[PDB]
Amino acid sequence: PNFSGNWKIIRSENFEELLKVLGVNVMLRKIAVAAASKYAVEIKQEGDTFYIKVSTTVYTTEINFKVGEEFEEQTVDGRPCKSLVKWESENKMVCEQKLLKGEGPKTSWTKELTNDGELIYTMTADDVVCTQVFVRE
Repeated sequence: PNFSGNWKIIRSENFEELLKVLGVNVMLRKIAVAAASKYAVEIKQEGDTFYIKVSTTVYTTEINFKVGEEFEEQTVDGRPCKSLVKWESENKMVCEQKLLKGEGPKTSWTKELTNDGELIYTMTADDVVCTQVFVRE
């Protein structure tokens, strides 16, 4: 497959429940949900190498990685972590994360290209999975 493209969000589910696990107070959670409802994903994929830019109205971040090679990013709620992406099938990848300091919930994320042309992104913290769905722009 090829994940490359400009992706716009059409669904975002269980995001407040995720942020609750991470301690975020309710008012910041509501404002974060609103921000998540808007955001966009740009992917450039060359073989097993990915460049991913995620942006909302006032914030943007770039993620660079090669499948199977450890890299550093930040957890969903902002703490720096070591990450490692592996394929689970032709069109889906899974990222496991480990905190660089302290402890927290077990966090991870997945990205999947469906046969109907959707991009599905999930973020997990313990038992709580947030699911977001995108379509090409």
